[PDB]
Amino acid sequence: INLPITGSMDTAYANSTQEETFLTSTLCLYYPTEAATEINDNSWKDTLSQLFLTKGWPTGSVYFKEYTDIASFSVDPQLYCDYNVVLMKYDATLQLDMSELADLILNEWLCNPMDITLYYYQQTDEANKWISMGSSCTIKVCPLNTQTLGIGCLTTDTATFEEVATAEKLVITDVVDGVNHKLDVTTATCTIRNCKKLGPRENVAVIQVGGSDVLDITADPTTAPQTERMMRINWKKWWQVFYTVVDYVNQIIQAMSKRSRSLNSAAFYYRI
Amino acid sequence: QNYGINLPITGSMDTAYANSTQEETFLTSTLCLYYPTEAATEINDNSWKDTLSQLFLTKGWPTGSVYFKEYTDIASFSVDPQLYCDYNVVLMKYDATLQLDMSELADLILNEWLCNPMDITLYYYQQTDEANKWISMGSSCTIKVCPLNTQTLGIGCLTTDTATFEEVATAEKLVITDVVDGVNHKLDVTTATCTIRNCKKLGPRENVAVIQVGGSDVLDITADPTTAPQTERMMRINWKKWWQVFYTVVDYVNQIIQAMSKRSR
Amino acid sequence: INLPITGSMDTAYANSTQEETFLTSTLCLYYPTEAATEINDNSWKDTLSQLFLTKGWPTGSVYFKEYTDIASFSVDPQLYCDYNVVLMKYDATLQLDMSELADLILNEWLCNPMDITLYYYQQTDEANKWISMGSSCTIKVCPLNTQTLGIGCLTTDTATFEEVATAEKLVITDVVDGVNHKLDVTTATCTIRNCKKLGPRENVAVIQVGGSDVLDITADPTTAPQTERMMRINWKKWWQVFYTVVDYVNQIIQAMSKRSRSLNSAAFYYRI
Amino acid sequence: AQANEDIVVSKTSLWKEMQYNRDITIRFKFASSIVKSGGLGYKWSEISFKPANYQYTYTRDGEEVTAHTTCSVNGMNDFNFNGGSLPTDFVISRYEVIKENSYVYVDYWDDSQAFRNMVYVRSLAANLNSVICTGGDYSFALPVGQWPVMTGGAVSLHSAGVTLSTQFTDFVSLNSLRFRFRLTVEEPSFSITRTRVSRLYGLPAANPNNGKEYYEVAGRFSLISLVPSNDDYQTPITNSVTVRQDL
Amino acid sequence: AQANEDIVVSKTSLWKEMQYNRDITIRFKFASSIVK
Ligand SMILES: *[C@@H]1O[C@H](CO)[C@@H](O)[C@H](O)[C@H]1NC(C)=O
Ligand SMILES: *[C@@H]1O[C@H](CO)[C@@H](O)[C@H](O)[C@H]1NC(C)=O
Ligand SMILES: *[C@@H]1O[C@H](CO)[C@@H](O)[C@H](O)[C@H]1NC(C)=O
Ligand SMILES: [Ca+2]
Ligand SMILES: [Ca+2]
Ligand SMILES: [Ca+2]
Ligand SMILES: [Ca+2]
Ligand SMILES: [Ca+2]
Ligand SMILES: [Ca+2]
Ligand SMILES: [Ca+2]
Ligand SMILES: [Ca+2]
Ligand SMILES: [Ca+2]
Repeated sequence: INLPITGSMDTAYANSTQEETFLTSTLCLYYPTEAATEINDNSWKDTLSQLFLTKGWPTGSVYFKEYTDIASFSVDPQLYCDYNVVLMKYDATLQLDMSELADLILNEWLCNPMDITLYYYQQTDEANKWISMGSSCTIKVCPLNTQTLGIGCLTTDTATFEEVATAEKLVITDVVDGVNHKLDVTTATCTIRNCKKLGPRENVAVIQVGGSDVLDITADPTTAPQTERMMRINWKKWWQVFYTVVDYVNQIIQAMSKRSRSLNSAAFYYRI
Repeated sequence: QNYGINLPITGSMDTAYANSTQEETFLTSTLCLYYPTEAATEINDNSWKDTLSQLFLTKGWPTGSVYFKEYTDIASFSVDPQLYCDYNVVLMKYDATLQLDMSELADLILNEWLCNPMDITLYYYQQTDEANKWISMGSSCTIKVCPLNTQTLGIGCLTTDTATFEEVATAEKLVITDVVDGVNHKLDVTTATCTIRNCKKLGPRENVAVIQVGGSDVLDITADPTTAPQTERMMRINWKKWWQVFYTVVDYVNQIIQAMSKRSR
Repeated sequence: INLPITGSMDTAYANSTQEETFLTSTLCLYYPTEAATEINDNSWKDTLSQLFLTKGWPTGSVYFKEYTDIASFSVDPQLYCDYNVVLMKYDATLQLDMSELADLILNEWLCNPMDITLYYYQQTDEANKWISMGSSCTIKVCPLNTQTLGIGCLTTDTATFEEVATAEKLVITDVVDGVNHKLDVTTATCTIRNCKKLGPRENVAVIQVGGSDVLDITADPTTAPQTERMMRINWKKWWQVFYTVVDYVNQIIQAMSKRSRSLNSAAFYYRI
Repeated sequence: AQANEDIVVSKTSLWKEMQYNRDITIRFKFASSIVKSGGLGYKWSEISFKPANYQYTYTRDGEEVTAHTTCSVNGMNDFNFNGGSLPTDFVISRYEVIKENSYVYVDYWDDSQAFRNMVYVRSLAANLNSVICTGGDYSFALPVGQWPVMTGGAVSLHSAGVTLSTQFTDFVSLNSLRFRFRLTVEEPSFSITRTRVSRLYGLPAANPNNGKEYYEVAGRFSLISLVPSNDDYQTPITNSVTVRQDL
Repeated sequence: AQANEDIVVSKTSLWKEMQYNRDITIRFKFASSIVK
């Protein structure tokens, strides 16, 4: 809506919408297979549901969705719930991967497809990036000068191109804005899309179960922020993690806010 | 620019009728046809897409705005339809053995659902209003349901013996299940092959347009057997070929896209 | 004291209580064995005392207390001084342990005992926790339902319990507040106490000698704060560490403040 | 909450619905019936189970609690082994074995407040742990020749549903709690030595205890019963039986 | 009035007096004991 809103400061603070949003909303955890393994129980989901029931969340509102690997989850993450929590392990060798995952699910993207062979694309602003999904993506790019020739590369020799990904399941590529790039991608296994970063997704909450804060959501090397739905735990087991998430779910949902844009299951909008 | 809020908009009746948005919505929007494999089979040509696009050009739709997306059959398209364009047209063949399939498909695409997930093993669900349904997709869905009573026991079924359950679906690729509202139902589903989702029907999706190529109007979108509507974007045609169908779609694309309105969401 | 205090913004700033609080207070360092090992000197304590003498702390006011390891210190710590500094080595294999140590010493706990055999306990608020100390603590918990039976566990078969600790010297445990848990503990080797987290302990100061800031005192995942008396250093020797501490001891004790609660030599008060 | 709680969920003038939540140590024991046919001694008639009582006294958390347990079996399979029609071949007309299709019932009773006037019970449920019942070695004492020994047999008892029952005996009658157990066949098999039978799962009905005093299993039970408000009422326990006078 | 009714002729806080009027098919059998 384009119209303006008006209000006052004398009006009174209405009652707590908690204990009704719990009844009229859904909660969905995304846990690693490591947790199910360390637990080695076939009723922990019902256990956590019965626990949440004391926090107010009714039975049929809590859901659990196993994801085997951060990368396997990064391959087209499908979040369709009203309140999503993600438990994310820490691995230095997967730092940029679990940062791109955050950058993708925490924020809201509007994506057009890309036809590499027929056309040649560029980036316009500091939020127009190229996100590539698939099982093994190996991307290479050649910048082009004003007169549609190569710069440090040749339009025909795919070996002269500049590699930016090497069998990565999810990549977020930011190139210089203003120049046209010729791409080479393993299109048989991967799809690449030209996406624009919109305002944030307030429906999801990342929880780094392990080491120090590393996630740099913003691509620019000046902000290095830390938003509110981005937490950090120190862990040796998983039942403690889950009991903690349960005992402090109200703080989590107070740190989150239901979406404004539209209903969508994917992590990104499609507009052709 | 206030999002998530609904405010009163004012107007008048002496304002003048602004210019036509047609011939500009075409340039700044995309169209997408969904045709069956039968049509390309009958055609037997490898340039008919370029031909139709060059024809569309005369109606104002430029080259890189029109798209064609093929599907082998009605149920194979019913499996997770991804209609992601600014204008969607869906050609649909008529077969008495598939009336329910191509009514469920219509009910699914013409309308904009709000779908939450489901976990059968743990929870026992119920439908609250006349718009809450359970849509299951996949390659072969086989769904059975047992109503339950006030004390969490069965009604003509045993909570343990799955055979006693009542079969509503038998190897369907897409099912839209509506059960009695107010009674907790326990389910059994072939979750290995199908995913089921508790979906509330919101207002319609004005971005799609179904075109029934053959027989009379059959689509009973509304589950309630009282309305039996026929919307403006539910079209019908008689066919003995497919080139005539495509020429007709082209020559009358303007009325089609006047019957279709871009989404709200 | 229930009574109020009054004051004014016109009065004058008194002289520095530094150079007198030093004299009438004691300082105590807690260094690891590794330090004295890398040093291989037998008079480094008298050396550091003679150095502190320049900063104002008199001869018999500084003290040093060795601790072989973080966990061996975590086993019933006893901080009995007026200004404590702790030097803590970083190790990703000990992150939660040296965060629990922080949570224990930086804060001020009011602890009651626990009788697992005769009773089944529960946490009331987000400040009640269960802290367990000893040589090898293996803690398992079965949550309970309204009729005092098990939820995803069998009230007798201890294998079906949920493991939150595995051979740990110091465990700090938070469970879903509002339900009764049946516990299993290695009571022969560990004592467990139901402890409430009061206002913080301003007498101690942790100094992480190595890696980035990871200590999450607050068990809730949303806050992850960094107090003033939680410092960090980057190191390659220990003499430089100690010279830095001696050179910047004024800032440390300005970041610290003497206690108000009571006189107590343990890391937790006891109220039965 | 204590491990041995007792709570009141409703109380009228004379009656009251009392909730009980208590831990128990079921120490039970099988008992076998061996009937040997006449003649020389080479033919046995039946080797079956008999419901077996066992009363003990164990220690609660600072209390001494007397108990009474009664083990029984249902749905056992009747096998048999006949190697010849002559009076000198070793034959067993019918002997009983336990497998999946069978069940093991255990009636339990204590001197506690829960079982003092229990005639009505709802909200019944229990958490029991699983155990392993292993058979022993029974030497068929033949008159002359060799001495076959039925040795082996292991089977794991797993918790199952719970109900009520009545333990009848020549001394006491007890309105008792009935714990069921299902069976999963284990690796140790039972075999008659010096015979053409071996490697068959189950438990033998000759020496199930394996020279043990009992089979121990700990549990917890939770119920709600009707007890008169006055804590002085008593329901008849003892008996004086003269049944089967015709027998 | 049915054949297998169930009525509540009174009701206190816990107990209740109920009336039951029901049809039945007694399929009984003797058994003899011979001794030789
Ligand atoms: C608002 O909160 C107050 C304080 O708890 C309560 O008395 C009142 O009934 C509430 N009103 C509504 C409409 O929830
Ligand atoms: C609207 O249509 C009229 C008549 O064709 C034309 O004169 C006018 O310029 C149009 N408006 C605009 C803004 O071009
Ligand atoms: C505080 O410092 C000033 C400046 O050195 C000094 O003159 C004054 O005497 C000091 N106060 C007292 C109480 O000595
Ligand atoms: Ca990546
Ligand atoms: Ca190059
Ligand atoms: Ca860029
Ligand atoms: Ca169908
Ligand atoms: Ca049935
Ligand atoms: Ca319905
Ligand atoms: Ca620890
Ligand atoms: Ca368990
Ligand atoms: Ca807690």
